[PDB]
Parts: sequence; C-alpha cells; structure tokens
Amino acid sequence: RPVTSPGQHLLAPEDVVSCCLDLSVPSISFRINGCPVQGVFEAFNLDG
Amino acid sequence: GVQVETISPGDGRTFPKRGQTCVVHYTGMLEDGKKFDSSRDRNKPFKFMLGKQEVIRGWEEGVAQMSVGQRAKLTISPDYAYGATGHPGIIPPHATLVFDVELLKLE
Amino acid sequence: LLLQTNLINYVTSIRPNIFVGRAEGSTQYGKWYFEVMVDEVVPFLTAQA
Repeated sequence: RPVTSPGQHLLAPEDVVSCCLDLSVPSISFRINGCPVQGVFEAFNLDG
Repeated sequence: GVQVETISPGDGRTFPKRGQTCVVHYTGMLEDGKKFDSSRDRNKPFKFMLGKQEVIRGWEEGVAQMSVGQRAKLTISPDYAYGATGHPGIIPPHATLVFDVELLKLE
Repeated sequence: LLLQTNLINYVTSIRPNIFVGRAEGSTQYGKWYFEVMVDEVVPFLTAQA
C-alpha cells in the first residue's frame, strides 16, 4: 500500500528507518531519515 | 493516461528530447500483477527514439518526464496502450499496464 | 489455467532476540523503538529487484 513520505524512494544507502511499536493502541509507526511516514498499522492481533 | 511515480530519483536536470535515443531497462506487468515482459531477463537494454512512434503512447510521454538514472513506475491506460485489440497471446483487451523503468542514459 | 513459471530470488529474514508483547498482568513494557541503517544496496543484482 503506497505511503507518503518526504523524498519518497525505495530504501537506499545512508537511509535510517525508525520503527516504533505501541502495544496499547496497538499501532506500528515509521520514520524515514527523521521524517514521518504518513501511514500506520493498527488494530492488529496480540496473540503472541 | 500516463501516470509516473518515482521509485528512485535521477539527476533531476537531464530529460529526454525529441530525436534523442533513450536507453532503458523495463519490466512489464498487468494491473493484476502478472508479468509479460522484462528486458533484464534478456539481459539487454531496450533503446528507442522519441517522437518516432516505435513504442506506445504511454512510454513516449512517461519517459519524456523521466531523468537520467531515474527509476519510475508507469501506469498506462489501454487507450495509451495496445487498447481493445490488445496484443494477442500476451496482453488481453482493455488492459491497464504497469511498468518499472530505469532510464540508464541518453544517446 | 496453465501453470506459470518465472525466476525468483531467495529471501531470508533476520531478527534480534528481542520479544515484546502485551498481556494482562504482564511485567513487560508496551512501547518500543529500534532503527535500521542501510549501508549498501544493489537494486538489480539479478533481473528481479
């Protein structure tokens, strides 16, 4: 599913992906090179 | 309609001009995701001249927007593509086409 | 109808031995953060990306 970020590009060298997981919501969020990723996973199963 | 989305950026200055040969690597998929063509399987870049009408309308216009070293996804409606008659055996009638194109150089 | 053939690369998955979860009465924290830095990527080592 396409997601909008500043300077969209397929993962390249000198790129940092920050992954955040909040189990309360639940939600998974991303930031690319310090820039927000305009998309989130949420409402997923917590069976493990 | 041609619809271009940048997978990877190019230089951002050098753009194809009419009468200028474009060298590409491309992979072709139907909208459902089925692949019907790829230059990399042949291991040979595909070369075409702009304005000549060798390639379909969609390729002409979409590569016109691209830059050297740029990788892009081109979505082409049937009317820019082979259209109603289609490409027998390969492409069905009224098929939207998805292409992954890397513009290697201009010559 | 007919079976289809194409060449595909092998893909492998690597994880740290960090395991986090949520359960009632769990002693375990909910919010977690990690990073991945890319050093070298070959877009097309084969025909498949």
